[PDB]
Amino acid sequence: LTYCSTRKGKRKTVKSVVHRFLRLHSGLWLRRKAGYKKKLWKKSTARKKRLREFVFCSKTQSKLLDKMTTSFWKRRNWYAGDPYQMYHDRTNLRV
Amino acid sequence: KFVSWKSRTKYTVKPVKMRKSGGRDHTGRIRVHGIGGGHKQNYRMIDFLRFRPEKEKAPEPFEEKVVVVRYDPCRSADIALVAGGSRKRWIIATENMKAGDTILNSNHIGRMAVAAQEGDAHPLGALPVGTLINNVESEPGRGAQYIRAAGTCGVLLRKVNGTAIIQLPSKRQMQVLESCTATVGRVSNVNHNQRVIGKAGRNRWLGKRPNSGLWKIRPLPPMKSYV
Amino acid sequence: SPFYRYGMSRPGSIADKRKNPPWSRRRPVVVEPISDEDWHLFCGDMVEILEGKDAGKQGKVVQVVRQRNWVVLEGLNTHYRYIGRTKDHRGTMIASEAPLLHHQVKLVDPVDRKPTEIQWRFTEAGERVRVSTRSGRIIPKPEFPRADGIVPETWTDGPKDTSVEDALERTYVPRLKTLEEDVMEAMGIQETRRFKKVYWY
Amino acid sequence: TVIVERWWKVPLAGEGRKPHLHRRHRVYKLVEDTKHRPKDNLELILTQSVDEIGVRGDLVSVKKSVGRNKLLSQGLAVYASPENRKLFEEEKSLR
Amino acid sequence: AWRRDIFGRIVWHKFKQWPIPWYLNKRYNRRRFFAMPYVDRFIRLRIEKHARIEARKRSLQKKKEKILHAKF
Amino acid sequence: RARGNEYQPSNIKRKHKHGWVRRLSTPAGVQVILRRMLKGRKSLSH
Amino acid sequence: PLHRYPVHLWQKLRLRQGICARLPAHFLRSLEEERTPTPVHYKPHGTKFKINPKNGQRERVEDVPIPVHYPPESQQGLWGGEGLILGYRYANNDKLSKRVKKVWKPQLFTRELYSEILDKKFTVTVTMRTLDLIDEAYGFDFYILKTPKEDLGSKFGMDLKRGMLLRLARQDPHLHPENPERRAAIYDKYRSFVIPEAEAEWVGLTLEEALEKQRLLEEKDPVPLFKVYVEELVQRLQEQVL
Amino acid sequence: GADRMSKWTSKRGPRTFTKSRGAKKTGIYTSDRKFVQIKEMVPEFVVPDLTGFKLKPYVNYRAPAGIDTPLTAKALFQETVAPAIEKDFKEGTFDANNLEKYGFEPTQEGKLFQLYPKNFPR
RNA sequence: AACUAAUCCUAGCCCUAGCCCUACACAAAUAUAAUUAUACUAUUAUAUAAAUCAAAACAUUUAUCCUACUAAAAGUAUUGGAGAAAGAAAUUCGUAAGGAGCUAUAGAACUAGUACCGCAAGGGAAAGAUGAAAGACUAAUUAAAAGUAAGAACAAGCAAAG
RNA sequence: GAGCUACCUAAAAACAAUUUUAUGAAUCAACUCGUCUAUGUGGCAAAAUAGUGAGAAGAUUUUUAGGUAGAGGUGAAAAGCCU
RNA sequence: UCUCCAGGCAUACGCGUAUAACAACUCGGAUAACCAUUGUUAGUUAAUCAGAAUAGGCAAUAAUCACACUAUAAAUUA
RNA sequence: AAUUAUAUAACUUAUCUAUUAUAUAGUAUAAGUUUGAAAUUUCGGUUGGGGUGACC
Ligand SMILES: [Mg+2]
Ligand SMILES: [Mg+2]
Ligand SMILES: [Mg+2]
Ligand SMILES: [Mg+2]
Ligand SMILES: [Mg+2]
Ligand SMILES: [Mg+2]
Ligand SMILES: [Mg+2]
Ligand SMILES: [Mg+2]
Ligand SMILES: [Mg+2]
Ligand SMILES: [Mg+2]
Ligand SMILES: [Mg+2]
Ligand SMILES: [Mg+2]
Ligand SMILES: [Mg+2]
Ligand SMILES: [Mg+2]
Ligand SMILES: [Mg+2]
Ligand SMILES: [Mg+2]
Ligand SMILES: [Mg+2]
Ligand SMILES: [Mg+2]
Ligand SMILES: [Mg+2]
Ligand SMILES: [Mg+2]
Ligand SMILES: [Mg+2]
Ligand SMILES: [Mg+2]
Repeated sequence: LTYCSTRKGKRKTVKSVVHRFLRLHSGLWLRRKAGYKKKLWKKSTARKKRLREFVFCSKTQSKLLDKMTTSFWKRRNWYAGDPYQMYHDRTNLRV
Repeated sequence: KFVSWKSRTKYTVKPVKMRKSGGRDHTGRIRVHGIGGGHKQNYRMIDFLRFRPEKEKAPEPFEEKVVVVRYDPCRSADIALVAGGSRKRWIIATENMKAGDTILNSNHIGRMAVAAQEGDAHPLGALPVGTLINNVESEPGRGAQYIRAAGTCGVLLRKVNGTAIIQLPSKRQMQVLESCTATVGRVSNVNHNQRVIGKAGRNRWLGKRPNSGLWKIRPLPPMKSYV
Repeated sequence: SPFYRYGMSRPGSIADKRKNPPWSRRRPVVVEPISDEDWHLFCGDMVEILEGKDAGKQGKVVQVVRQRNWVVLEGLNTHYRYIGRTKDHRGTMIASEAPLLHHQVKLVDPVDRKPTEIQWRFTEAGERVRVSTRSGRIIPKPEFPRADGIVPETWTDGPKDTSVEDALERTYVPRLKTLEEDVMEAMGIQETRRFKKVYWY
Repeated sequence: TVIVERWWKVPLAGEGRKPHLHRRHRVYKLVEDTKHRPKDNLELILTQSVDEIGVRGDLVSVKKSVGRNKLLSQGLAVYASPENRKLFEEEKSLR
Repeated sequence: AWRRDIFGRIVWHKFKQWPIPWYLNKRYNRRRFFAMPYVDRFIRLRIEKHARIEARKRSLQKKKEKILHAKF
Repeated sequence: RARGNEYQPSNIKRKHKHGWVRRLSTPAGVQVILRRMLKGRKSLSH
Repeated sequence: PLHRYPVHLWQKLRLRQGICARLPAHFLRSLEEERTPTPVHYKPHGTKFKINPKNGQRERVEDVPIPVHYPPESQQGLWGGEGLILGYRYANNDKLSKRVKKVWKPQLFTRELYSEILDKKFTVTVTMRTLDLIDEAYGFDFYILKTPKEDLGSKFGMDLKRGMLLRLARQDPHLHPENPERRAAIYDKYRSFVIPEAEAEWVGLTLEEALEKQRLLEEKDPVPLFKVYVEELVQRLQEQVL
Repeated sequence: GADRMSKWTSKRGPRTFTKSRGAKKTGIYTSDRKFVQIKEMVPEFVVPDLTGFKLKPYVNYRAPAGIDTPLTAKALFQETVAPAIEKDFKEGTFDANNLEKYGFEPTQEGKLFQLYPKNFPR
């Protein structure tokens, strides 16, 4: 990671995270399942269904991704007609 | 700082002092190995253009008188001082040249064959097929460059139209115009190949440093399991 | 040299070359710089000691070390020492004067002897003269014997000394001729040859 | 001439600035070599009558090598500039 | 004349007497009154070196007057 | 053999190898002098 | 410490002090101005905007000229802006192969060219591009006169321009002598490029050549102060007499 | 181990190395190594007659020194040239061409002692 | 009851601010084996910075190095063995002599590019201390370091502890 | 950086006596080299001393000035030498 | 004066005042005497020793006591 | 060994000249191919230690 850049003196985002994961404003991260486009002919129908899903990340994985990206990727984005509009907040969470 | 010693513009019969190279070039680096030291030598300016008419004289056959046949440190053959008119010039000596002999230098291209006497310079057209010749020039006026070593004689195999074929000492056939001038006979010191050096010091007298003590068909793919 | 310290002994004397050797690196003395115009004390001027052992006693200046802002008064600020001490003999006791800084003394009005501060101002002729700050008055420049010991009035020239009138005789006649040409004409030298061309470069 | 193209993108520098180049911007590839382009013909107005081309004043299209080497150097033809066109056109009309 | 030497400095050159013109003398033509471009860096280094000395010199005088004013 | 006496003095050799005229012969040698002048050396060359 | 001015401004400050200041104002403008040569070794972008294919959005584009090395041998000929491209290539045209030093060289020919204004034939080292430029300019004389210094890029070419401009400026009767009619035609053909005599003299001069010219013009031996004082005395005496 | 700091003189180096101590040449070396001294090249000391000379090395301390007024071209011109030109101008016998009449020299060439470039020693 | 020693304060230096410069100083000598008064033998930079290093190896690649106004747009668009990393622009904003620095192993290497080392390129030190006055005889101050002296030792031992 | 060392270029030097012959012959000095043993091992010496030895008119040895330079030079190859 | 040892004198190269006298007795010589050390003053003398005009024309025949004598590695501005 | 290789050498197509009836010559350059003087980089693991094997 670049912690202090030569030109701007800031941290830098790792653009490998930006191209693989989606961050919900609450703090969660979504990802795909590795291998979901590979050798589908020899995979069982149940296995393929599991692969197609969007899945959450663990606490430590989320902690790592937060370190690898900057604040701009953590802001609240007001997109019209967003399909993740309802998933940016947690409800009935006591914990 | 290497300035070549070959800086004399004008011909003279006085021996000229030579500076040795050592196998190195003007850069100062060895370009040929095995040359170094030896005896000090003087260069006698040889003249290989046999038919050179004297200054302010007509271009026709002339004759010259052999003063002495001498040893030359700078070549295998031996040299003969020849005088004619008011001019003295060093030349290469044939096998049988002696002092007091007379040798002709002919420009005339004999329409018929001219009897060949060793030591005389005649155009190849004049000479008959088969005559042993030496000091052959590639092109008329160039000067002799081939068959200039000791006892080395080439044959004149053929003459057709304006050109002739010469068998060089290496058995390599060369072709030249019949106008080119070739001396008749062998080149003298025929026994040079019989000389024996005897001791390692003798080569170090001739400027020959000792040899260094340091002591390819790629197979085609189809034939690599048999190498 | 930046480290040469000025002392009571004259520069270049045997004592000075021992007090200030080439290898000495003593700490600089801090001197309040005083302009050549501002400085107003001169040899032979009577001054009064404002403070010290002899405060209130008027004296005559006899030496000035301007680099140290020192004025030395004859017979005042005196301590005692032995001069000419030898192994066999003690020497002679004498009173030796010590330097006094300018701010520890003041000049004295001639007619009324008091420590009058003075100010520099020009005159009708234009010559710069000291004037008393109070009781405005001309304090004349005193006359002091020459340091080398030469008194011009008593001086009588011996051999090898040009006489006055001869030194003041005017013989120069302005003309557009160099010293070289004048001497040759006067001495009658003749030269008709001329130098060949020279390419200066 | 030889025309080259950089392998690496050069960031924009702005209106009144010059881009700072790096060692990687010195790597080039060959877009085109003008030597191998199809060669256009040269148009000249003759000032004389020369065999196999035409009479004085005509307009012809000839290989550049022929035009420079012989016609223009020898004075047989003149450059078919608009000014030259007008002069020779007037002569033909009067003729 | 004012001339620039091979080290890039400007120096007054005092002429000498010769019996032949300058374009014919071969000992004079070996002397060079120009500097090649590889001297440009050294020209800047002299200016910067001199600027440092003068800046130090000004700074010291300012400090010395502070000592005087405190003392007097 | 005993080493340490690799220096066999010769004024002709010395002035030819490291002298003023030698240093000025090539541009690299001129820059040798320029460095030493900038450093302040009392001896620019032999 | 710091320099007062940035190092890039030093050349401008040098032109503005000393004998450089006394140089002609018009000559300094040529020295001061910097103009990019017409593109030769790269294709310029036709527009100032393009549509990025990957993301399908409009993005600005700029032209960055290739660095080209001009050997001093080129200054003795007429290369039409061409030079040496000193660069690197990727072996096999894949960036995952080794990076290899590459030099692209112009094809140089020797050609003889005739100048009407000078009435002389020169033998010049030339590129096929240079010949094309002359053809587009409808004459060798037009090529030199039309092409600017940056495009011309040759000290030999610039000297030709000064001679041609000086020839036209003075209407020198040294051209095709004994034929005023033939001469008149040549001067008339190139009348568009006529400029004042004073300006034409300083065309194509380098800074060093210009400085020597200026030093020669103002070089003068001192006035013997005998004359100077004599002038003053006479003026004072004459004024008193008045 | 050679000494880089001491001056290079003819005492140092081999016999072949020789160089002068600053004495001016007085002759020429011809071929076959013959030295030919030239009489004109040898300086001549022009000494005046000091008999009856009133000036001695030192001066009276009683003699007043004078105010320094270093000579200037104006002062030289006024003392020497002004009297003639002024009188001549009143007489009207004046022109720019005849400045030589008052002592002006257009050129220094041909003079034994030239003021520039100087061709004589002190 | 003292030897070796110790104490010391300013020589200068450091970072900024400000500022284009016009310091390039007698005679003579000097590019010849420099510093040698005159002929001989004439005189002239450089084609792309590389590698280390980072990528936990290395082989495309690796900020600054290889400068073009500040703050923001923005570590965003983009670029990349799409890895390590790299990274804009449109656009907007912008009127101005000092020290919570050093004080002789510190601060400049500097008392000096000297001494000295090296054939050469090159490397490169150490140190000073009276007082107002030395035309007052060059002072004082300190059980104070290790080391010694004054004053060798006296069965038995991590040398002390009870 | 080739004042050491490797090789080279140019200009110079040295070799008595004795026997063979007519010599990279013999005995053996000067000179060159460094076989074997002892001493020495911060030594006299960062390779020496004392003895004993090999060559000693030659591919000998020595002197002076010049040349070849590190991606290189030189090498009767020891991966030797290039302060 | 005696006892004993057996590379010395010049020049080249190099070094650069170590030269000589006096006065000193700290430092230097691995100790003393005395000085090679410190300070002061002096010194090395050259027409023979040593160093530092132009343009053309032309050269066959070593050295070694140079005769005899052979030879081979073929060998000095007039 | 992998990756390269306007070191030299060769050919081929252009480019530029000469000629010629289309044609054979050459060539201050570009693009290929062949040759390889060189250049850069590397030396997986487990196995009293070394052959081979093997194994991951
Ligand atoms: Mg072998
Ligand atoms: Mg912007
Ligand atoms: Mg050594
Ligand atoms: Mg030696
Ligand atoms: Mg790495
Ligand atoms: Mg790399
Ligand atoms: Mg310090
Ligand atoms: Mg220090
Ligand atoms: Mg103690
Ligand atoms: Mg006990
Ligand atoms: Mg040598
Ligand atoms: Mg013998
Ligand atoms: Mg023998
Ligand atoms: Mg023996
Ligand atoms: Mg034997
Ligand atoms: Mg050997
Ligand atoms: Mg071996
Ligand atoms: Mg070594
Ligand atoms: Mg003595
Ligand atoms: Mg004594
Ligand atoms: Mg002494
Ligand atoms: Mg002599």
